Amino acid sequence: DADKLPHTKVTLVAPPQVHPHEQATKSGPKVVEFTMTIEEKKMVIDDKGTTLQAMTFNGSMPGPTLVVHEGDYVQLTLVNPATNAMPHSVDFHGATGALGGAKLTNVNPGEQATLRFKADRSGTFVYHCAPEGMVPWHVVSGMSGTLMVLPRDGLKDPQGKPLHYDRAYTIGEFDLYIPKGPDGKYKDYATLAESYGDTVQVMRTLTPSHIVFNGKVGALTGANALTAKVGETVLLIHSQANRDTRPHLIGGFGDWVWETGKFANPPQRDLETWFIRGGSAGAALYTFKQPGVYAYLNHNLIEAFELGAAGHIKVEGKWNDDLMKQIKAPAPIPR
Amino acid sequence: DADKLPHTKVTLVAPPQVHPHEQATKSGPKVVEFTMTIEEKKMVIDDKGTTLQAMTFNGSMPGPTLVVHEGDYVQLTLVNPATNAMPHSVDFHGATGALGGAKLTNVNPGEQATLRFKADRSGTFVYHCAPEGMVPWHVVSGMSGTLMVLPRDGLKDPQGKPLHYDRAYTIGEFDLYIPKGPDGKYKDYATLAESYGDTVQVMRTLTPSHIVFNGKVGALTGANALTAKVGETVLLIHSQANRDTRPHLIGGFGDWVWETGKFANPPQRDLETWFIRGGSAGAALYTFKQPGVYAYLNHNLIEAFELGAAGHIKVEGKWNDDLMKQIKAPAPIPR
Amino acid sequence: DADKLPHTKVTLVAPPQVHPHEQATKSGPKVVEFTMTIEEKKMVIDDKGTTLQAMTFNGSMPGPTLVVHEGDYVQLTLVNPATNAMPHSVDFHGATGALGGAKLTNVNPGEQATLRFKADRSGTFVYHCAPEGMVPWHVVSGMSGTLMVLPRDGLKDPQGKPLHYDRAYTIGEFDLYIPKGPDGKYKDYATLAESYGDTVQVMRTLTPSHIVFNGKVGALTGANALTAKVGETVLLIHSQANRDTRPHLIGGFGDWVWETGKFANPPQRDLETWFIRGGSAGAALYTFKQPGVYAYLNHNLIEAFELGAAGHIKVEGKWNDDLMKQIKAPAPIPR
Ligand SMILES: [Cu+2]
Ligand SMILES: [Cu+2]
Ligand SMILES: [Cu+2]
Ligand SMILES: [Zn+2]
Ligand SMILES: [Zn+2]
Ligand SMILES: [Zn+2]
Ligand SMILES: [Zn+2]
Ligand SMILES: [Zn+2]
Ligand SMILES: [Zn+2]
Ligand SMILES: [Zn+2]
Ligand SMILES: [Zn+2]
Ligand SMILES: [Zn+2]
Repeated sequence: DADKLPHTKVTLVAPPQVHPHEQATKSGPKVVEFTMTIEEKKMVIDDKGTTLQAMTFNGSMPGPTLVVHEGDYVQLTLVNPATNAMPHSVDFHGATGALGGAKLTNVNPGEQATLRFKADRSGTFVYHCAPEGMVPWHVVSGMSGTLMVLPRDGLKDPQGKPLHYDRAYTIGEFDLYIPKGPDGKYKDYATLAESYGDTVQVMRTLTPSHIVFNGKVGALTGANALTAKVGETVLLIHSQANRDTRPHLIGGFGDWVWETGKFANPPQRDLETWFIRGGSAGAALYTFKQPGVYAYLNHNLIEAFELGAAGHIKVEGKWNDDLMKQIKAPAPIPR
Repeated sequence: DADKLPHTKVTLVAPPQVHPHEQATKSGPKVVEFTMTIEEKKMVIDDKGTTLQAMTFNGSMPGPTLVVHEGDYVQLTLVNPATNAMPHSVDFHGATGALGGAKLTNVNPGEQATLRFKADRSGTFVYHCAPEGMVPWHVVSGMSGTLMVLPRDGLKDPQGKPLHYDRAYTIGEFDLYIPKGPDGKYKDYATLAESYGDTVQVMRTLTPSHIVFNGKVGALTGANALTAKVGETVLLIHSQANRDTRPHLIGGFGDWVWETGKFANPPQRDLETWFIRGGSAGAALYTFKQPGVYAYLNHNLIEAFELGAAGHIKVEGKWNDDLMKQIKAPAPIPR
Repeated sequence: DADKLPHTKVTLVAPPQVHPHEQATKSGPKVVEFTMTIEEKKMVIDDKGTTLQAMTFNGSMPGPTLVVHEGDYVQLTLVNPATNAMPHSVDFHGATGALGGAKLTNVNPGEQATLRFKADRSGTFVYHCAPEGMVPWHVVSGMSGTLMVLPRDGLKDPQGKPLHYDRAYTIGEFDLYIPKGPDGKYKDYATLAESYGDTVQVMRTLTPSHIVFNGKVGALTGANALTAKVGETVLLIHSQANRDTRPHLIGGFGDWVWETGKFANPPQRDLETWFIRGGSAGAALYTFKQPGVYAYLNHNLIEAFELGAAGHIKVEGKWNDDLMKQIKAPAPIPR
């Protein structure tokens, strides 16, 4: 079947954007070809210069989001340049068999491999590195992203009515485990290998030092805030490959949410806060009705405000007093 | 639209009670007016005299539950008396825009403000303080409660059949972060400000010292147990503004549960244990069939029994041997 | 009603197997009689000889799975031999009243008791020990298992179509709290009582030392891997009596999942990772389509790989290249 289908090649884009794609499509199934190149690198993850000996797909945390339609085949070329130190692989939660592909994509530095799998189920699915004996370290060091498999006729509400988004953003949340020295300051390592032993000790405490969206505290704030306008519906894809999170839009809602991320199930409506299980990706739609700067955050507020799991969305448009009005501004208590 | 509606004024009551209200109603939309007054105070939170430098809406943890119907407007006057030290605000998860209202309700000591918003979605929603730069501290120190927005035609099961409750109770669960001194004993602070730095250090460990319902270990036990009778349906509203919890009724069930708390979604039935995401409120209905003293608790049993996240419900009525019978009482093993 | 029904006696089997039973049945309700005998024992829980002063139903962690049909009565004889040191009891989450039965099954060493209850709701339900004042310790030391109450007409999908399994396995996941000495090595205790105080201190940190399936690191690996074949549908019952978990089948899916474990609710389809709330049991069906050795694990990968929460399923059959194909094996990057 796959050998008789047309092929297409998709160029990936850096998070938090998602590569252009159709939602409902008249196209039949295709072999959709992607390539990713692993990059190990030291990254600065907070405002006080703390560094992570990181590992990435395509130079970014998260890796890029791959979008296909249900019934397509994903054909990924995974490249591990000779400038990297470690072996890598890929486990697609959207794929059937061979440990998600990991058994077939074991690439040492200087190697590449090509895997094909049928994307037979709709949803947002995590992909991550999974090299034998080193899985949690590679994942928490940054090697995860999302595969979104759209239903061929687009998204649907619980009664089967059409849903859509006008803009998509992808948020990868990363629980980091940065070791400290005897002085209480975070350790800086010269090489990736030297970070291993100390990092495993922090991991085993189950207590992250930092929890960041898209690779660093404040990654999605200031000039790098997400953007939208009143009337626009945004899709927020949220992946967490290792630890639970509870997304929330301050002053908004999840109008329609697939917290388990699987589009053949009916979504829930009107959520204040939703739940992404560690090892999954979920998806929320929201149509903005008020302008302003929103926060999109993990609603364990310590994780958000102290540890880093928060971003901003700057929304243009006209304020609606029907929805919310300041009746009396802060003023002295009448006596 | 809102400017042409009638106004009503509601008098709030202290948890765990909820102010009188209708479920299904023939009334049209109203502007429903509430007032809350912030009180900072030192509170004793356990049986060994540990104290929390607390911050409250209306003197209680949680704050009172506010009940309206879908399509009503909530009009809250938030008062911050000059006897308090800190600025405060309110973020309603049920409200659209301006960071849930927080941008419009920033009150220094000696000030008050009035906010109106349309309650356009049914469910139980958390409200909490959210002052710039101090959000997690205010929330974990006690500044949260629930807004319940009932569907105008009352609660419905998945097939659209009517559901009801005869009595409602509101439970706010609070993960507390009380610092210790070099002797291993909990610290007592003279003022709220002096507790800040040490508390933030405990918060960042993500490990609560205590987890309490309604402000203290044992708050909902003894003379202050919740009460019901065989045949009565109770609504248990459970809010957790910062951390996940897993409610459970020992010897009972969640007959119908909205764990994400949003009434336009179908509830689940027959739950043993349900899940309240940090930053949300959920709702369970149960119709008692046996008398006795039940426990209602967070089913991480360490959190419940060691840290404080448990209460009691004392139920009157007639024992049903069909449902459960002691066939043979404890007795020596036959030999 | 119960006094006029026929009785049946079921012989329990050791996890991960489940005793033979019917799914859809033409039988009417019965009194189904079971017996369990508590065994306290020291168990080796990891590969470096760490020991747990354990407490078990029937000598195993978890206890055996009990299977009945909705409307049956469960009649359990709980025996606490005089060779044990502690009092015990049983709390069935499937039972109504008397703290799940615990008030009626309080057995000192040398005693036994018989409890009957109506299994009026379908689902997988946790049962655990719950002795007054000692509940969390008994639970985390190993005293939990699953009662599965099948609908009398078998499992159903969201449209009411029949679902089935060909094989069932039961996985109990146990968060353990093993104390350490001043040398940093795990403590070995001569008796169960001597482990108590130190264990409670570890419990209160909320950080498990180990998290194991079925009593030990690697319990469900090697010769003790679960088994299946391509085309077979397996039911995976997963219980966690104290702490949340997030099951995942690497290279598979939860085809149909009741994550809250209650069969009268519609299942979700196509899950990558699902969520078992602490204090509950859930159920997933999967039909294997590829052969190979799968991992079934908690997808907090630190919990799985570092702490022990992972097992294997070895699947026989023919590889399907349509579903997944290695297009290009690992090879040097072309230059
Ligand atoms: Cu890797
Ligand atoms: Cu405040
Ligand atoms: Cu026991
Ligand atoms: Zn081809
Ligand atoms: Zn649109
Ligand atoms: Zn995975
Ligand atoms: Zn008016
Ligand atoms: Zn009633
Ligand atoms: Zn909030
Ligand atoms: Zn009989
Ligand atoms: Zn079959
Ligand atoms: Zn229980």
